[PDB]
Formats: sequence, structure tokens, C-alpha cells
Amino acid sequence: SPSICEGFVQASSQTLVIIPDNERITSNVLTTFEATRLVAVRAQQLAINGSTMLKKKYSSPIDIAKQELFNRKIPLLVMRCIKVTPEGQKIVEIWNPREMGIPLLD
Amino acid sequence: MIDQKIFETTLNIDDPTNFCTNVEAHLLKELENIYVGKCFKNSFILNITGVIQRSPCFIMRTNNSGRGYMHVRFSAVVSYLNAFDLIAAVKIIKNDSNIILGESLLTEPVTIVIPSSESQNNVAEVGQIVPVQLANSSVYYIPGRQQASATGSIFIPKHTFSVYHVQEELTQEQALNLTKLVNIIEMLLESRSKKDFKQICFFEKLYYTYSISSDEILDLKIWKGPKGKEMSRLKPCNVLSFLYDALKNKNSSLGFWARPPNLLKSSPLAYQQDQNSFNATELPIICSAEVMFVTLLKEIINYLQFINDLCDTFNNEQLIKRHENIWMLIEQRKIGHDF
Amino acid sequence: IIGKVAKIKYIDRSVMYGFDEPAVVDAVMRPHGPNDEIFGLMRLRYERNLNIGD
Amino acid sequence: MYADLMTRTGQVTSLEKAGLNAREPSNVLLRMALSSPVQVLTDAAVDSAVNPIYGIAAPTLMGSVPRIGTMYSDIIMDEKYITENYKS
Amino acid sequence: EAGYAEIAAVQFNIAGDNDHKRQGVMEVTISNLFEGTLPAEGGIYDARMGTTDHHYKCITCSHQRKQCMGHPGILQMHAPVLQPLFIAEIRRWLRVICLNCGAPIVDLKRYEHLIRPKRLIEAASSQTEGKQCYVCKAVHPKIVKDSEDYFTFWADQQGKIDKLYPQIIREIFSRVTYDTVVKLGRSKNSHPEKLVLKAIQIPPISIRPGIHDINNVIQYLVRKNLLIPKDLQIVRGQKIPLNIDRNLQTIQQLYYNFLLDSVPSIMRRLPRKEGRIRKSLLGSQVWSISRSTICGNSDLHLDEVGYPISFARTLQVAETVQHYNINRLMPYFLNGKRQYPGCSRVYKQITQSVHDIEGLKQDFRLEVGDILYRDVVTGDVAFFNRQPSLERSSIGVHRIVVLENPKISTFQMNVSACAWYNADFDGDQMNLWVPWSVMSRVEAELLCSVR
Amino acid sequence: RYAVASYGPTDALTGQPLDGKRSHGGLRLGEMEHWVLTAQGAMQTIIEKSHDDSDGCISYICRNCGEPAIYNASHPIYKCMNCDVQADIGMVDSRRSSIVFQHEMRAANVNITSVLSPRVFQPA
Amino acid sequence: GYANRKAIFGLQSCIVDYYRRVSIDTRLVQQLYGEDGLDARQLETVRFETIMLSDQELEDKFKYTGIQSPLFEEEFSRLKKDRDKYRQIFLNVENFNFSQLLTDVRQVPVNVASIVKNILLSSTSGVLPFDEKSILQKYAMVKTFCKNLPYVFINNIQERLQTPIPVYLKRAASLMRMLIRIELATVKTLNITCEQMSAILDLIRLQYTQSLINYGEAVGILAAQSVSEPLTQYGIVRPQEIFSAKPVEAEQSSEMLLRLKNPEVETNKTYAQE
Ligand SMILES: [Mg+2]
Ligand SMILES: [Zn+2]
Ligand SMILES: [Zn+2]
Repeated sequence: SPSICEGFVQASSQTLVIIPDNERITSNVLTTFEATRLVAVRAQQLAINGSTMLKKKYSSPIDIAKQELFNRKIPLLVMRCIKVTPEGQKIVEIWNPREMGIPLLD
Repeated sequence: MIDQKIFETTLNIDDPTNFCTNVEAHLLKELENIYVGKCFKNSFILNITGVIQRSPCFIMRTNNSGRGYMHVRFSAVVSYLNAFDLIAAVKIIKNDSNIILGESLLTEPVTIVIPSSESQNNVAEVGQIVPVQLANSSVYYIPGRQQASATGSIFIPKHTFSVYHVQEELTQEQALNLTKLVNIIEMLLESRSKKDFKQICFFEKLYYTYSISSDEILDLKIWKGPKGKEMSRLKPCNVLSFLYDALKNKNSSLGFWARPPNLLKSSPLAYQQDQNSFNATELPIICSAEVMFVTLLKEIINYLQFINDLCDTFNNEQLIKRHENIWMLIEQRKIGHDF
Repeated sequence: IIGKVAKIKYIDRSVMYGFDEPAVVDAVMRPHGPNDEIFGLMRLRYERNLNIGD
Repeated sequence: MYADLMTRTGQVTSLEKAGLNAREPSNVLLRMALSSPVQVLTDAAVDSAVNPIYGIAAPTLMGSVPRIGTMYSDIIMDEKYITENYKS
Repeated sequence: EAGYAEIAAVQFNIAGDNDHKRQGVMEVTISNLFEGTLPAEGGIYDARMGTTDHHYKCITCSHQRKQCMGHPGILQMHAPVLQPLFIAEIRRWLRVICLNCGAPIVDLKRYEHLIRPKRLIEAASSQTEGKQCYVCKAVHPKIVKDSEDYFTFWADQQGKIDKLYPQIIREIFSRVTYDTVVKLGRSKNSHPEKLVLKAIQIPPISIRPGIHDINNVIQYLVRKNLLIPKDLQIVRGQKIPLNIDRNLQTIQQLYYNFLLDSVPSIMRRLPRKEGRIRKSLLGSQVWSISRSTICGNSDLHLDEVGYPISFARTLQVAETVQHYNINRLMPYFLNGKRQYPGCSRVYKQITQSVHDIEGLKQDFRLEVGDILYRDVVTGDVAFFNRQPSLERSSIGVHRIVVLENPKISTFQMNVSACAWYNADFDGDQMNLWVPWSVMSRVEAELLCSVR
Repeated sequence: RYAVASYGPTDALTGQPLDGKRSHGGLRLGEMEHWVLTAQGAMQTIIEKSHDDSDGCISYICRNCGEPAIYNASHPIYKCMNCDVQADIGMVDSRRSSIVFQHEMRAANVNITSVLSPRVFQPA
Repeated sequence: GYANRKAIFGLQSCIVDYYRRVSIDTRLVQQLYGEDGLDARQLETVRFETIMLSDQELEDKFKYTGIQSPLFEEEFSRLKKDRDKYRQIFLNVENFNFSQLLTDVRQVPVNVASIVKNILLSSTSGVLPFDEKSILQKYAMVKTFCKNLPYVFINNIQERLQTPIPVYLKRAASLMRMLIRIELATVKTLNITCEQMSAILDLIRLQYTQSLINYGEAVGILAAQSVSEPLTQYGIVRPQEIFSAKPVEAEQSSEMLLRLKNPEVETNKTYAQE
């Protein structure tokens, strides 16, 4: 008799629960996927802005981003989502790539 | 009326590195640029009070733009009009055969389209300022617009009044809630007191249901009521005093209440009876005291706002004479003392 | 290469040369079709040496 | 990978349309992409199926990208590092 | 003003009349297609439902063809129709409820122990004809499906044969309470009363451009709808003239073939390898790609591919102008399209417009934030693909070496790289596309290199 | 031999390039090529080819009903045909052949409801 | 090609978690990918040289008699225990297979034999003089390295705090603990110095980290590709029996392999024919 939209309830908003630093279970080494995504995001955002702390001068966003990662200057964080509780929580681990092991990206 | 609201939204960030240099300031600026002065979720936003809750700046994931986004929960000052509300100023711009078009001045931006009837297209003309009476759930806040679309009718004070039956006491915490409305009446009173005597007197005599032989209606300091031949054997009861006493639990709120057209709509006075003796054309409504109190304070606030707004609109006598047609149009709907 | 205008003032139903390498017009004829209607008949020719990838 | 997928339910399921229905019944979009969309779609509408978006085929049929590979982990901006090192 | 979002779930449901009436943006009334250049308002080409022409905007959203996705319209039917997809659901709903009062005739507390999506099916499976109702005391007739078509039902009452018109079926189903629906297996949104339609949906024009043959079927269906009387009412056992019986069948047969004709149909677009799902959704047609024959070159490294110069001036790489790359991008801009390596287009961020490099102003300059589309040079990365793509080395990333001899048209590689693609040099062809985006270029080099 | 660039003739229905060299369109990255790119984890390349170079579009959805909405920045429209005062519209990245697929599911009287991802908030 | 598409659709939802498990959206398919959590591009084939020895050959080769201390009796007992556990497990595997013979050759993330010798050649020292304190320190570092090995599956934060390890992650380090105790026995590490052995251990842990499977990898697609390729050189009725899960009555080449009741009557062919 009614429309489907009437009985539809939008998903309730969630809370971000951050696992404390001494309870983190995942690895302190970046995966090749995570390092690749970090460099790609940083390179596009340098194609937008251009401001960096990397002292040496390069003519490409990709070179700047790669050297920022290797020299531990990249201004990004990695969020690893562990679980979504059905009381409306999002339990995550935040990892700092400036303090992590970096894979071999020849 | 003006109150608070809590909104949730997602903001696209086109330059995350710059945005994250000062998150709070940039966030407030962008919220103000998007939402100030517009309709959103059945309301109209006036100011951004503050940001209650926010998320980190996530990088967009489904495209290669490198752009950010943020979830924001912010508190805003909004102005939601009630059904059958009463506005004091409007300039009719468009006066055609189909519709009558105007805009409000002294409150928030609202556009009122009066259905053009055969008795109204001949009276209201462009340039005039009239009081308007709103209707039920007609104030639709279309999101993304700068005004509230609403239909209204020319305000002529009514000759009828409603009686509600109260059978339950007013408890202390409902009074604690109603303290805000009491305080709003108080600040309206202290604002009205600064205004000129002659303006408020002329407007009160105009918008009183009946007519009096001058200088017998108003006691701004004491609020003693109309000194008309002692029409009722019971003195009008001040609502504010009754609430202040029922704070300490000294009087009972049970029985029949009413506000007759002779009773001054602005003043906090009202009538209470243990029996139904009111000459009301409509059946009394059986209910609890909380709704009686909320409705009566809303009515008092609306009428104080209307009288303040009438005085604030017409700061000169020249404009009053320029709009006097509306004045005698109201005057001919007054009821004389032939009773 | 073949111009064609169709009365509706006009819409241009012409023909382009959509190929990567240039050709040379070898023969142009205007014979009569099965319905005795005039239709254009173009022959293009190419100079082909043996080249890398053949 | 084959053995553990075919036995994860405590029974032996196939690598055909029947086994896909036994292991992932609520994934209407994945099962439509395999064998017979109209029959799968008709059953989904009658049961009022709720289909969460995960894996490969369900995000693709919805016009999106799978949350996989370089897209598995979220990236957020380091506010405490930018505000201390960068300038407006 | 619209924030970024992602879809987390999809819910499937049966659409009723109210859904169609609420979603629709217009109501189709007339059968006229075109009044002039513009479509005939009120017809099945009305521009309130989108635009498939590049001259007028959509009335609803005020977008051009590319940004308008289309909006549906409503046709109010003169006589109700059955839903073509859920005929079996209709059939199996008639055998479990009373034709006169709507209470169920089966034992509700006999199937509650099974899982919900099977108990209604099992209940209908059990024989019920000849049973008698318990609240109104009516005998449940035999329900017999015709063999001559796909939608009609006959009610056989001990030799009394009735044809169940959709008005009758809707009236029957409207008497069923929500308790029966909930406890008989289905959910609240699967009420049987939505299985009879009095207002159908007209799909947006974006799904039927080419003003296709699905447009003919709609136009017939609209025309023959007007022949039915505006207030024809049918009762159980009521005699109707044979023209109306022929008319009503024609409309229902048209609506059935509009959706399930030999599964032009809406639903025949979905299934096969050339269908919507496997061709349009699971695969793609892409721009900025090249194809050629492969040949050997022993002076190339294993992670290099030789690229013809003509292909390198056709495919481009997009470079955003900043302070750190302005001097390096200036030589490309000056060469234009007349010397190699050059460029083809510039996107100006102050105007949001793309200009060709030859047909370009003389007072033009490269500003920070403009995007230059330059040629492919030595050292660019490229995806190299050979089909069929059976393993994950079937696509690899090579460093481009541009072959500047204008007489060469082949993709060249080292012979020791052929093991990645299972290829040789007797006439094989491989695909090659060059990433132009910064994000796609980073992950080509760090993730997908052939090492 | 064949090579094409970022523009050319397009299909009228799906929005994708036409088929191959004969029609001056694009070349096909089929089902088997998407399996290979997903096995590699190259997801930013799938965006560039199947969205930026094929038929990517932007879809507008209402939070409250899950139904497609109408959004237009220039000549501003912000509307939902189902709620119309509670319209909370979010922009999702889609592609045109997927939206055509969902209209075809609705034409056969199947209602599609899109549940958007919930908003997330850092505590206090 | 037809069998490839049905394998791909049945397996494509399997993806590596943040625990290195394999799940379909939440539902576990494997507790650890490949039961060892490794990438197949990062394996080397290595020989375990204790499996085939007898207890007198093992007594001679791997038991150290240089220093008379109980710690060198404990070291040799583990070499025996690892040998017997290996024998027991892979002898059993032979029993539920038709013809799957035991081997002493395994695929491992790290080749420890090659790491040690490449350091013996590139050292500035020769045959070190005897120092029992040096040999006692080298024993303790190898013992502590094996005890902390499963933390390669968690991180260095939990290794510092010495939190408990799940049992399924203790099992995952079994082959590498076994190989490290063989190739780093005292009889083999006599000329390696203490600051050299620290270099060896820091290299083994680095290479072990580099061979683990990445979070978010589509390992079900990788499996479908890798198994449909050998089917080309074979799509006959038997594969379709396995992958369709057909019942017993529909089998066309069903077999069995029965053993005789006694290992003293197996040797007579005439008895078996009876
Ligand atoms: Mg060949
Ligand atoms: Zn449109
Ligand atoms: Zn909505």
C-alpha cells in the first residue's frame, strides 16, 4: 500500500573508535599497496598545490612524492578498518607511514 | 520564532593540504558560504553557532582527483515559522489577477503569496504594508531557496476564543522548561518598554477587538487590564505570576481556562475558572496543563512580537496616514459596546 | 572526397577519407544502378612496398 | 584455495550456480552476473533481498570500484603534521 | 553542495502503483510523438523525461545529453494489468487465501517452522481445491493456468469456469491482512496487492534513445489503452462484449511482451554474453589506446617496448603546470603540433575550456594550474597487453622507447619478454595504452612493472 | 594498425565509445582484462580506463529514501521526487551503463534502493 | 574457457584481511592464507638434511661435544623432536594418498644455508679461536630468535611487550623454526662471530617480512588463474566431477586402494592375488 521509501530508514551515523597505539595488531611495515597509494595520493595533491618540505628540487610530482616517502616527510596517515560493530562503531588502527617500514619499490 | 538546530553534512575539500593548515577556521568559512541564508531540512539557516563533531579528512576513493571530504555535525541558529503565524510587515510587489505577491521586511526572508480573490485585488496595491495571518503547514522550506514559500491572509482580529479543560497539575520540571518562554516574554516586554507610548497605544487601540473611550487600556508597569465597567466578577490572572507561584507549588492549575477577545492578547493576563461558564461557541477540549501553558506562552509571544513589529515598522505618522486604509479596514471589523 | 547535399536549407551528407595513410584517386565513374539511379563509384589506390611487420 | 572454499559451510558445495547460492545467497548482484539475471532478479524482489557491496562483481555492477588492492586501506590527512610544518 | 558518498548496500523490492506515481515526473496522455522540432508535450517523447537530442535541455534537471540520466513518467491504465515478472507469485498466492474473505485456508501454524522464503512455496504446493473456508464457509475452487498464454487464470468451481480479470484478482488480494503476509513467509513490502498494476511506469528516454523499436511497443500500448472505457468495471462472473475481451487481452499481451518477449524486450537486454551485464558493465570500450603487430628487437631491454613515433603523437600525457615543472614543459608547448616532441591541447583552469595548440591565441600563456597534453617520450611507462589474458603477467608495464624512423609501424620488444605474454613473432598483435593520469602513472611504475 | 585518443564517436545508449577501427571508436578492455588488473591490485588504473576513458558519470542519491535525486549547481535545483523537503543528496561516482542498467530493472517493476555509507564522526 | 569463468566467479570474493585470513566479506574461508601466510612469488626450495638420517648419523653430525653443559643436550633434543614430528606428519600424508611419497625438500620463505655461507666467504676472519662465552651467547640468540619468530605475523609493538601469541600463528612458524635450528646449529656456526650472527638473524627476519601476503589481495582470482592454466594441457569428465561436486553414483572412474592387514604378509604376491 505505501511506497518503499516510507519504511526505509537511512543507516545511522557511526563513531570512530581508535585502537590505542600499544594494542595495535597489524604490521608496522607498509604493504606494497599502501605505499603505492600513499605515493599516488601525494603526487596528485602536489599536482594541485606544489608545497613540500623536500629540500632537494625535482621537476615531477612523482619524484617528489617518492622521495618524501623514502625520507619520512609524507603528510598522510593510514587508516586500517578492523570492524564495524552493529551498535554503530568503526574500530580502526591509525598508522604513521613516517614511522613504519617501507617495502622494496625498485 | 528563533531557536537552535543540529545538522549533519559532508563537505568536499578541493585542496586538502591547504585546508588542513587550519581546520576549524576553514570549516566554519565553508559552512557559512554554503548554508547561511538558505533553506535546508525544513528550516532556514541564519548563523553557524559552531561545529559539534567532525571526522578526519578522508581522501576520495572512487576517482583519481586526490580531493578530500569531511563529515560535519554543526549547530545552527534557525528560524522556523509556525502554522497560522502573524507577520506585521510586507511590501506587495506583484498584484495581478491570479496571485498577490509580497515579501517580509522585519523578520527573516519570507515570501508570501496571497491567493488573489475578488475582494482582495481591489484593496491591496503595490507599495503597501499590511499585517498577514498564515495558515496550516503552508510554509514549505524548499531546500536550496532563499525564502519560505507560504500563503497568508490579511489579518483582522478575531471575535472568537477557545476554552480548553485542564485536569492535570503543572509539575516543577515542565515549569523549568517553560522558564525559557517566560524569559522570552520578559525580554520582549523590556524591549517594548523602550518604545514610544503613542505608537504602542495607537496600534493597541487599532488591533483591540473592541473600542474604548481612550486612555483606559494600558498599565505597562502593573498590567491591571481594561477598566471597562468591571465586565467580569473575577480578576484576570497573570500567567507569569501563576507560573512563578507554581514553581514553588502554591496554586493549582486545574479547571477551565480561556482568553476572551476582550482580554488583552499582548498582556500576560488570562482567565481561570473551576467551572465552565465561558460564552465560547466551541466545545471545550479536554487536555493536560502542559499544552495549555505552551500554547498560551506561544500566543503571548506572538502577540508581543506583532505589537513590537508594528511599532518598529511605523516610526512616523506620515507612513501611518499612508497606510490608514488598512487601519479603518480593521476598524470596521471592531465590535461596539452594544451588549 | 565525394560531395553530397540533400534538400531538406541543406544538410551536408558528404564523405570523408578516414584512413591513416594517404591514397590516390585512380578512377571515378558515374554508372547507373539497378533502379537506374546515379551513384558515385570511387577507386583509391595505394603504393605498397614490403615493410617491417609484413 | 579451492578446497577451503568448497568446504567452508561444513558441506561440500560446487563451483556452479548452486554452490554460489549456498555460500553467498544475499549477493544478488554477483549471482546475476554469472548465469541468469532475470530469474535471480525475480527471486530477489520477492524476498526483498538486501545486498551488501563487497568483493568484485557487486561494486562493478553498481558503477564503482572494488575495495581491493591499492584501495583496501583508507588514507587520511596528517593534520598535526601539516599544521606544524606547512603554511597557509 | 552534494557531498561525496559511497553505496554500501542495495535493496530489491516489488514496485507498486504508489511507487510509480511518486517517482514519476509527468503523465503520458496523448499519442502524438512530435509537434515540431520539439517533442509533443504529454507524449512518450516529452522532454520532462530527459533529452536524447543535442539542441534542447531536459526540462526536469536542465542538463544537456551527457549530464542528464533520465526521469520516468506515468501512464494511468484504464484497466488493471498483472505484473509480468511475478505471474508465478500471483498464481501461488491464489491457492493459499480465500477468494471471498481473504483469510487463509491453509494452516498457518503448520509452515511456520521452516525458513521464511520457502514456507509460502510449500504451502501453495499442497493441494487445496475443494477445501472450504473457515470464517466465511466458502469452497476454494480449482485455479487453472491457461496453456494459450502466460498470464491468464481460470477459476474452476466444480465445473463452473471463470476467467479471473485483474480487477477481480486485485479485489481478491486487497482483502488480505498484513498478519497473513508476514507469518506466511513474505515481508511487509511483498504484499500481494502490489502484484496488480493500474499505473505503469514509462522508462526515461535515455534508456530508449534513437527516436529503438521499444518505442513502437510503447506507442501501440498507449493507443490501445485509450480504446478501453474510462470507467469499465468488472465483477466476478460478468459477461463482456468480445471486442473488449479482445482489447483487454491485447493490452496485457503488449505489456507482457514489452518486458519478457523471448527472454524487443526490456529484459532481453540483460542475459547473454552480448547483454548489458557482460558486455557493457563487466567490460569496456576505452579511449587512448593503440594496437599493432609485434616484432623482435634485441637492442631493447626486457622491460622496454619500442613505440612508433606516429602513435606517440596520437596518445598524450597530461601534465599540470606548476612552478617546479614550468621550464621543462616549455619546450613541448613551443613545438606545438609541428615538431616532436610537442603537444596538442591546453586546459585553462581560469576558463574551464580546452584549446587546440594550433588554433590558439597569440597572447596565450601557460598559467599555474593549466593542464598541458604533451606527446609520449622515451621513459614513459605503458601497459602492454596480449589476449587472451589468462595469467596476471598478461598485462605488464614497460618503459617506452620511441622509434623515430617514420617507416616502422610495429610494437617492438625483446625476445626474452615473450614468456610473460605467451607470444611470438608470426603475426601476433598486442594492445598498448599509456597512462596519462598521475595516479595511474604512479601505480603503473610501482605496482605493475614487469619485474 | 590502430591508435585513438581521448575523444570520438560514442554509443547513444551506454555512453561508451563505438566498436573499433571500422567505426573510428575505441578498443575493448574485456571481462578477462579486468580480472588481470584486479589480481594485480591496480585499482587506480581501472578508474582511468573504465571511468575516465569509457563512460564514467556522476550520480545523485538521496540519503533518506535511497532513490536517485535531481541536482544542478548552475541553475540551482536540489530536489527529491520522494521526500522533497528532507532531501539529503550525496554524489556517488558511477558510469552511464550502470545507471541504464538500474532504469531497466525499474522498468520491469523492480525497485532499487541504494543505501549510502553512513557518516563517521570522531568522538566528542 | 568455460570452466575458467565459473572458477573465477566462485572464488573472486576471497580477499586477504588485516589478520592475513581469507574471508568472504566477514565469513572466514582460511584462518591464514596458504596456512603459512606467504606470497607464492617469494618461496625458495630448500632441503632439510635431518629427515633421512639415523640416530647414529644424527648423533655424529649435529650433537656438539666441545663444551660439557646441559644447554647443548637440550639443543640436540629439539633436533630429534623436530625430525620425528616431520616424519610423523608426512608419513601420515602418504597414508591417505595414492602415490604421494615423502620428501625432505620444502618451499620456504628464507634459505638460511645460503645466508650463512655468503657471510663465511665475505668475512675478514678465518678459523676463530675457541671461546666458550662466545658459543654460549650465540646459542642464546638463536634460541631467543626462534621463540620470538611468530611475531613476524603481528608487529614489533607486540613483540616488545611479549603479549601472548595465538596457537595458529605458532604453527605457522614451525617450518622456519625447524630450518633455523638445523642450519644454525653449533656444529655449523663455530666460526661465526657474535656481531656476525646478529647480522645473520636480522637478515632472516627482514626476508621473512618481505615474503608475507599483502592485505587486500585478491587471492581467489590468483588461484582461479593458476589452476585453470594446467587444465589446458589435460576439460575431461574428471575435472567436471570435482568442480561440480557430483554424487557417488555419477562417478565414472571411481577407485580404491586397500592395504593388507599385516606388514609381514604384504611381501607375498600370491597372498595378495588370493
Ligand atoms: Mg603467433
Ligand atoms: Zn534530466
Ligand atoms: Zn529522498
